[PDB]
Amino acid sequence: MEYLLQEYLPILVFLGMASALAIVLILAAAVIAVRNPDPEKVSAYECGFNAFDDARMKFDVRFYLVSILFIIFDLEVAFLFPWAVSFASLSDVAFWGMMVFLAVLTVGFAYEWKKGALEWA
Amino acid sequence: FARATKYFLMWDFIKGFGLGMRYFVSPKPTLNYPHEKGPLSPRFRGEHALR
Amino acid sequence: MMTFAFYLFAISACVAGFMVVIGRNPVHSVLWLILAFLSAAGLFVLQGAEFVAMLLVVVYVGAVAVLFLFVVMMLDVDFAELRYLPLALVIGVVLLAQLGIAFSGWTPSDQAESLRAAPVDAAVENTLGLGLVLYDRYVLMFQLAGLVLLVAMIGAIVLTMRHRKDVKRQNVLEQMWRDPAKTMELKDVKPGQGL
Amino acid sequence: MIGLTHYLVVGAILFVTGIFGIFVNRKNVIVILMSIELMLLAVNINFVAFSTHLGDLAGQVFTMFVLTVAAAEAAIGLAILVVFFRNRGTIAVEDVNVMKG
Amino acid sequence: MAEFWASPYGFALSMLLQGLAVIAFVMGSLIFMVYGDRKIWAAVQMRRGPNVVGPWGLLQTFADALKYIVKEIVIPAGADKFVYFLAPFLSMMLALFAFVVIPFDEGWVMANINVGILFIFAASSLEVYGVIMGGWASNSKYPFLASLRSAAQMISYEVSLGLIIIGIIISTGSMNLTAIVEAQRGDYGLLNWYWLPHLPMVVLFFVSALAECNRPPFDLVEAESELVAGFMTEYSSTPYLLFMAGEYIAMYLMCALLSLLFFGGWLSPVPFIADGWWWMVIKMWFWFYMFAMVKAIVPRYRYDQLMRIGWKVFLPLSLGWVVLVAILARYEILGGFWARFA
Amino acid sequence: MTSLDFSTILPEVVLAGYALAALMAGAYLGKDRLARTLLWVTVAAFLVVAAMVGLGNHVDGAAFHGMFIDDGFSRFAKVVTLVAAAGVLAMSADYMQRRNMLRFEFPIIVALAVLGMMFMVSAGDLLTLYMGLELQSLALYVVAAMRRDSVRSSEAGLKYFVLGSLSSGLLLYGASLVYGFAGTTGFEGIISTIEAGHLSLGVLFGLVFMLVGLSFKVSAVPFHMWTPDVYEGSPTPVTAFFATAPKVAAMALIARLVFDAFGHVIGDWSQIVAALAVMSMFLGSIAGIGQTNIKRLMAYSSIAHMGFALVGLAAGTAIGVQNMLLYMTIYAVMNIGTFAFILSMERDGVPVTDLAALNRFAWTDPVKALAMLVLMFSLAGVPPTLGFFAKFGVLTAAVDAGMGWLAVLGVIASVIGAFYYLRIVYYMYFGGESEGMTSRMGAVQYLALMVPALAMLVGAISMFGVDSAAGRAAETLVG
Ligand SMILES: [Ca+2]
Repeated sequence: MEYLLQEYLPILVFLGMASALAIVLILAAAVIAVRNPDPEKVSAYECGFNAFDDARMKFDVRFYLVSILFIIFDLEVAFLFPWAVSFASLSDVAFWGMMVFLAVLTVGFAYEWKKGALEWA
Repeated sequence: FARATKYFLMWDFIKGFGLGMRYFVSPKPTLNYPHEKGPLSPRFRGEHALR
Repeated sequence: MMTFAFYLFAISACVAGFMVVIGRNPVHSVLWLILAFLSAAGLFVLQGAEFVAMLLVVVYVGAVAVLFLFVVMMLDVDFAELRYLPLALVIGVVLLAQLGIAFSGWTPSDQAESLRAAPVDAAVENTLGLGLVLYDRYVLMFQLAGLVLLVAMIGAIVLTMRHRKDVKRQNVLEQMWRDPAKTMELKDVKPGQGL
Repeated sequence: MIGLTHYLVVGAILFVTGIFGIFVNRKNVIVILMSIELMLLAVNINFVAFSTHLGDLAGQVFTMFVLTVAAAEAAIGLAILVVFFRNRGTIAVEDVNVMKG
Repeated sequence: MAEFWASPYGFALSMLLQGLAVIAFVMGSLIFMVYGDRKIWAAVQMRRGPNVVGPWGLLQTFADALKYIVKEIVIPAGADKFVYFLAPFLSMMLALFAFVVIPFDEGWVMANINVGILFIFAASSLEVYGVIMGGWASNSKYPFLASLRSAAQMISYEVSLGLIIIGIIISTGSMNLTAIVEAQRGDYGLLNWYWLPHLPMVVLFFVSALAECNRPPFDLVEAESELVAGFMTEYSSTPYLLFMAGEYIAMYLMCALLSLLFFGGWLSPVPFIADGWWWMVIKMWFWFYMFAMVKAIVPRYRYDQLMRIGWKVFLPLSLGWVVLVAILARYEILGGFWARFA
Repeated sequence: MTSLDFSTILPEVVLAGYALAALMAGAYLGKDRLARTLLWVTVAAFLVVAAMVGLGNHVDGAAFHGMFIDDGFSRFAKVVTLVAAAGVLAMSADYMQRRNMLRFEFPIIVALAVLGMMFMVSAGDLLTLYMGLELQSLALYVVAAMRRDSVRSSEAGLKYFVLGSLSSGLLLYGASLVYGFAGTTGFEGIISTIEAGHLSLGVLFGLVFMLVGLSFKVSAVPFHMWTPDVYEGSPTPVTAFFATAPKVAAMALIARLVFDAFGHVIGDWSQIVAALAVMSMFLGSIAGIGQTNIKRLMAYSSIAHMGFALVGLAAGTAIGVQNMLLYMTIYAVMNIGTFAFILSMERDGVPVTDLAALNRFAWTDPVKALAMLVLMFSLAGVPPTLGFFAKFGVLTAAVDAGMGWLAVLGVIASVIGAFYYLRIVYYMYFGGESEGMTSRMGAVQYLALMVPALAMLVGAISMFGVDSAAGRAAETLVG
């Protein structure tokens, strides 16, 4: 397909080019700068005193519920992009069907808000 | 309500931006060290010397 | 070339998918998973399904990040040292072989062309084509999808919602209403006068 | 030359990989949720592959709805996992085992 | 040369040269962005800012860049070493990568794809993984805390980011970035640009852009006064340079999008001056100047307060706007002021 | 969507509208202070929607380019589902309040699950089948896990979600193969292409994947292992729901799929259904002997009974479908009666579920034990109970189709299964030393035991046209 070749192959080419530029910048210091590691240098930073522990412990995420609702809301908005692109050609059902779809969304959003699910645990 | 209206129109941010721009175009007191120096009074306590 | 593009995305997805399930590090599984979805999006573009290629990345970039949040929220206490695998690999190979044999002789029905509900038009861009059928011909499914998403909203809140009652909380609107003129005032304290 | 069989083979591999992840995992239920996502990704590869090679948009329409249910499934799957973690203190697969017989 | 430029090679060289043009512009602008950012804060702060390294300090960014190239790379003992180096790479690479679909003039675009808006969203959101993975892979507490804040930040500004621009797609009838610019062409210069019919979304997009770029008042993944350097605490030399480069490149992309979506891209504000890439660059640098001024005048939110803005302010407002715009466009209120499609 | 399309789906819109309005009413006007009121309005709504579906004049048709089928078969299934759902909610209302389990969202989640079931049985397209199935499945996972302080509720939801998602993935994979072969998702298009001379391995693989995915929802062996754990772990009101309404909807969906999409390859899928039915009947009967928890016993009872119902479908005839429909109707009535009694079981004010608690119950409450006796013999399939006539109908269909070997196996497994129903009767009437289980029943729960128990005998005299209604419904599907 021509559209693939003219428009999408440049994306693939530039993905490699931007990757090469980022990699060369990392390797620049890896090759030029002096490397002199010692146990104190490579230890974890906690403001001058040794860390109590590493960062591989459980940690309560007080916004966990909002993150679950983030997944749901992501899919709701996805249905709007083809609708917005097709807006000129929409039929009466196609137009008001979205309004019903968005009204059901707003009932869910009003339920979250009223329940208190948007306040952190 | 008056306070709620002003926050909706971002008045507190607009005032800050305007104040920032007034400082933006104003003279800078920065000294051009080492060409330009801070003021020293006769009483200034600096390096010791024997007279 | 199309051959090079296919195998780049095909090998990347299949290898990434394998690394998701056999690796021992759950955070590494998260990063393999996003590579699998990006590789599959590359395959979708090659076939001209660009909207679902881009939609897939948009959706699962956020969703995979949420998965990372739960991995670290419930991180096991044995991260440093994190079966019947032989028999399982045998059943997997058997199932994969059966599918390969079935796909060897794949041929659609000779009526498949005449039965297409939404034939593709070369002159119409993919996103416009989907929008012409998604909200009119499939309007019933469109509405049911909204209810499927609503059930997820209700369920998540019903199952998990709780709030600590022992921490300090502020009402943001009440914070913004605090009038400096009312909250601070000057006092004429006479000499020698205490509280 | 890349034809339909090429994409179906990729779909089959991802599908079997995702199924495999469910019944071999022992240590983490989140990785099972990832395997379910791999399994559904494999399905969408089939629907998109059949759609484009037939010249039909139904398979692409089907893919959008599979993503919708995948999102809803992940939300509910994580919510159910949250309540289990609170009740058990672990999310290891081998610990979802109190009921048996 | 005709026998050459038509071949696969002349086609392959054309893409590489086009790619170098984008890298040259974005990286060259990076020299003046870091300089200009610091000069603007200083001017608001009654001081000079960099003014000795080169004339008026104009070579300061070269000195900074070179200093990092000859600075030692320190690798934390407890860090996940592959993910540690992948995080800065993604941060810089993906921000630059998003510019492949940015048009600067009529026909001055490397990839003219139909879903350009969605591709921008895909690439910018994946860039956040550099911050999330950079913080977590360091395996120390301050970068770990910033890693969670980065995930919180994504949940805060992305939930309504799509809705904020859906109105512009409705008015345009396209996700092609060049199409959005052409929809803002008319006989009244800047009065045909989308900032006017979608004035509320300009504010909401600009604020969302600040959060997407980890910029004040939403500089929460660094937050010096709370987390020392946040996700970058354990990074040095060029790996650290890549995170800063990515931060400014992402900021520059938002400056491009603001100008493309709402201020007519390369179109002239006045009819009697010609359209061209100069107008695109002028608008991009005005919005960068707005980025710099905001850093100089605002304090920092708590990251739970950022989430309040996204879900309880921006989400209901953007959703309400989309419905309002759809009605106005559907019924061609004010003679298609919101219906720019043909 | 035309105005004729909208009229066809009006009962579904009415249910969906109620669920949305109920959600806002509960959120804004008291939350759990309305929980009791919302439960009873939902019961009325289920009955009102069933009246719309089942009463008046109906002319079979299709809506939305054939994606939604409104025929006598779908109307029979919807009515049983809605009435069974209404019964479960009504009989559980008092129990959930006493146990502090009645959230104002529980009635709404059940209503959206029933809405999904209504789209399942009227599916005329693969996408309609999927969206209806997934709306039901997602709602079922939630209520399985809704006892937040119970680790067993959490595990029941987790096992159901993971295995339900696996079955859904298999269903989708087969649905994708069927679409690729036929070029369409509509069943009228699919059936015309799937015929004797054109069955590649690919399309036969698709049928197997779809069948296995659906056979999970009726707990067919070996896609059954979720059922005992989920039945035990989930709240008893939620277990009673799983046992009655989803099984009816899922059984009708399988019949819809194999006749409206695979109706020209009956020979191919009849053998698979028969093999599922055999394994389910024997495992359910044999495994039930080893149960001491009454809720877990009902799961194996459920698996064995779905095996018998599949015998009618394995016949691949209009009579087989007619008798499968009657079987599911009688099975739902029996489970409503049984789970009404199980909910009432308690010692010292806490619910109890072990079988040993029934010892000598007949000498504690004579009328309740007599009702339980009729239900156990009805589940065992012993005359004169209406449960016997359910088995008689499916066995009639099997023999009528030249599958007497299946009927012989069916009756043999019935004998093994009869043991653990007889044992419950043994415990109640001449069991060992009693531990003081009491049956706490309000008026509604009490009628949920007696009326189904009476129906098992009164139904032996007259089925009141239900058998004739099932025959007309089966004809519209099979043709
Ligand atoms: Ca039929």
